[PDB]
Amino acid sequence: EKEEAIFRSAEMALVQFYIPQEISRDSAYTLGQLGLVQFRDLNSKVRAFQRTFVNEIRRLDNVERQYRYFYSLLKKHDIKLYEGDTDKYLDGSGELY
Amino acid sequence: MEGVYFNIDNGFIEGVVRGYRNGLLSNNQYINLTQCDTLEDLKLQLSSTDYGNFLSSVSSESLTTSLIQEYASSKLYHEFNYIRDQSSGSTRKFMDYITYGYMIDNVALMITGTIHDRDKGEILQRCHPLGWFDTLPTLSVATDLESLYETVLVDTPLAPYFKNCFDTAEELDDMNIEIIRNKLYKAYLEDFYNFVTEEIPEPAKECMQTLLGFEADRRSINIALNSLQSSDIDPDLKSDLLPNIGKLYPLATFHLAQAQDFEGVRAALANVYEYRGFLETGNLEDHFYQLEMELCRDAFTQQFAISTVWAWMKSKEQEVRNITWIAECIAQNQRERINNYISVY
Amino acid sequence: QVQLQESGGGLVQAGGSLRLSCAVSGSIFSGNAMDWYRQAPGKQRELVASLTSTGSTNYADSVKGRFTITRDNAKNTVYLQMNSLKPEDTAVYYCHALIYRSRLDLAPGNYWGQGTQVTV
Amino acid sequence: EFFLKVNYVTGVIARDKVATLEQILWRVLRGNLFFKTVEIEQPVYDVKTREYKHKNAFIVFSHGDLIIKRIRKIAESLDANLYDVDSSNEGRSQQLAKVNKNLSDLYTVLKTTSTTLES
Amino acid sequence: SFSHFLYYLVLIVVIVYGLYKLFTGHGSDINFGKFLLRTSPYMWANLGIALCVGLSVVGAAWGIFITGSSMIGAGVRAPRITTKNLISIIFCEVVAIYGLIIAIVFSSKLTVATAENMYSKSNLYTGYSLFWAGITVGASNLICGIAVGITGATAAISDAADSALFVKILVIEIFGSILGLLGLIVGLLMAGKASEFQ
Repeated sequence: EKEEAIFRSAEMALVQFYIPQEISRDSAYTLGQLGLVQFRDLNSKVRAFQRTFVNEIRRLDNVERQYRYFYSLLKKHDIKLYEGDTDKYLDGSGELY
Repeated sequence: MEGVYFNIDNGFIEGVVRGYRNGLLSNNQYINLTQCDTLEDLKLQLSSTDYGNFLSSVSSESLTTSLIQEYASSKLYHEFNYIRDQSSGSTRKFMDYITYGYMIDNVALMITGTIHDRDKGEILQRCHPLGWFDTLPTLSVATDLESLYETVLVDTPLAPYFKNCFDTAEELDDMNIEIIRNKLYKAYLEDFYNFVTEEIPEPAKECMQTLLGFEADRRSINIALNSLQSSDIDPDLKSDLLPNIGKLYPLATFHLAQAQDFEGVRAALANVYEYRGFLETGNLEDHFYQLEMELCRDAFTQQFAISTVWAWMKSKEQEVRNITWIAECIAQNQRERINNYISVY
Repeated sequence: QVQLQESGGGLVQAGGSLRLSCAVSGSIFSGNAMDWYRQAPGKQRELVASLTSTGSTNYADSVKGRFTITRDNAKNTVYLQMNSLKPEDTAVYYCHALIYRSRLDLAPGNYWGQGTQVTV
Repeated sequence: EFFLKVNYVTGVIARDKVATLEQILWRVLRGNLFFKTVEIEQPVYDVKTREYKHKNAFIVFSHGDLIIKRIRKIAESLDANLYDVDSSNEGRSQQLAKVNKNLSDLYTVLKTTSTTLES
Repeated sequence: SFSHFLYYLVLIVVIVYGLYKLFTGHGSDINFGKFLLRTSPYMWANLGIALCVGLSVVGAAWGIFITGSSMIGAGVRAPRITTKNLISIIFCEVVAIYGLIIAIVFSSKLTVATAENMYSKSNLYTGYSLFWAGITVGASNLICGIAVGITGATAAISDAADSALFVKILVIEIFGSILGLLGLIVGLLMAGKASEFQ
């Protein structure tokens, strides 16, 4: 049975994943959907600009800059933001999407 | 001892300022910056430091070694103004003295703009923002110092410093201005040193007397050398440039004022141990910065002493100058002297 | 950024002339003042001759009267020489340059050579 | 009667600086001063700043050419807008007639672009 | 300077008054002996109790804002310190209890004494004992609270740098807070042999 981990801390297990790269993006989403895992940093010694997926973060960071800019324009012209769907994908229920 | 009372009004400030001190770039961090390939990498690397996301509003294609200087400086000025806003009394009075020096620079920078007929809308983009005062752009209006004094500078807190400016000729050029520029500093430093002596508690009193003493010496050695640019500058003009508060005074300052050649200056400094080696070898500008940071580093060891504000300010000033030097090497794609920053921390 | 280095010197017999040179880089004679310093086996080092920006030339002529100065701004290098060398002249001779960087009275540009030995 | 006391300089200036302007002019004219100013009731946007501030009109009377030139430069060294107001009342009406047409016309251009942008 | 001038003036007046009574032969009229005997023993004891908790609270309050301001100051960048460093604040507040302890203990000795025995030897002894004992505890805790407060402030600033400093600089505080206890111990010794008023 699942432990009533209130008297003492829950018992952890260290797990190592052999992710095939072609599905690495796909599987990463499911782990984020389950929300059960906290990852170690196996490359802590590497400089920030040298980590292997830096370019993709640069692209998406640049998009977020533009989205922040749009939000500023909405505020300048005082057009109220739409009530977006919070439950678009069940919001962390532990179920795959 | 005064640390008993100091925290009544400054305890909050002393905490925040040392918060900034704990954010200064370390010797190791500069190396991690030095390894970057492009400014776009330098931005990403900096995000790991206490500078944070300050550049996140700048597009990749807009980065330049110029813009990085502007934004990095802007962060410092906002932090300085925040600290000033939370102060009062003698501490507020103390911080306002700091800005005097910068606005003295701005006044000189503004006036030469008129001598060379450049537009105010452009000059006001190069001014140092901490040296801002309401009437500053009005300096554009006239040429003679008398008019500028009567119509503007009488009102600013700089007014007392003009004791020796009106001896000017009736017509103004840039050379007169740099002489006037220095004359203002001499009065400013001597007044600032006097104010410290009267109103600042120990140990901050003795600490600031040391720091301002170094600045007086640094200006003295610069002026004693560069003044040889002209066919001549009279010794009784030089005596009006050299400030009285430095370690050099009066024993060495007299010789420097009297000196008419380099070897005279070198002989003059040979006697003062703190500077005995500065001219004999090595890069001069680095030595001044080297000693400046070592003094600030030592100043941080004291406690319950408002001089930490000055030590923090000068330290982060050099931090910006370190960043720009690295960025310039990165942008221009030359690296054989990228290491030459100065990092005491 | 300026690099100074000098050439010539070495061992030479007494009574002969001798010539020294000092290169300069990344800068121009405009705003330049430039010197030679001797340093004997006696530790102290001393000025012997100078080029001022205005073209005047200082000397230790009371003891180095036959040392001479040459202006080389047209070639942006240095060639300064001496006549009737004597055994007391054996010293490392350093060329020195002071650069009036700018109007702003910041710390000026200051540069030293590596020293050329002279033997008699 | 605003123009009671070309022989004058007129413009608009922010309230925080009208005192500075008046106080400086006292010395420039060595007390030979005829300064007048009027409040504007609403804040007005400085859209270059994306903020608004209170603004005041002002007028100063002077004849000297060099005096007028320096006054204009002083007024424009502070943030101010100076206008070529005609002296005669009919002249002001003539100028107002044109400005009224232009400004009324300009609203149409603003409306379409603003409509397009908000759309 | 105004206040310092008054200090010197008062001293001069005292000297003049003393010499006046002395030269005229009435020097014995400056009779500190009668003053100690004929003052009510309740005054000395009661001032001892009140000033004890009184000064002892100032010591805590002084220490509190010395450290508290720095914790809030340094904490703006490193909020982590706001709880780990709280121990140094405890040692400022604790000395207030040390004062309260003595006030409790001394309060047991206040009683209505019989008229003819008011100025008897035992009552006078208790009257003086509770005065100096209260002063000792109050002053010692005033001193102790200030020093601990100074130590707590700098400890917080060091913690904002690295905990490797905090765990070591905290030891400085121990040698401060012990003083408050030693003051309390001497306080209990002073009152140890004093009987309540009868």
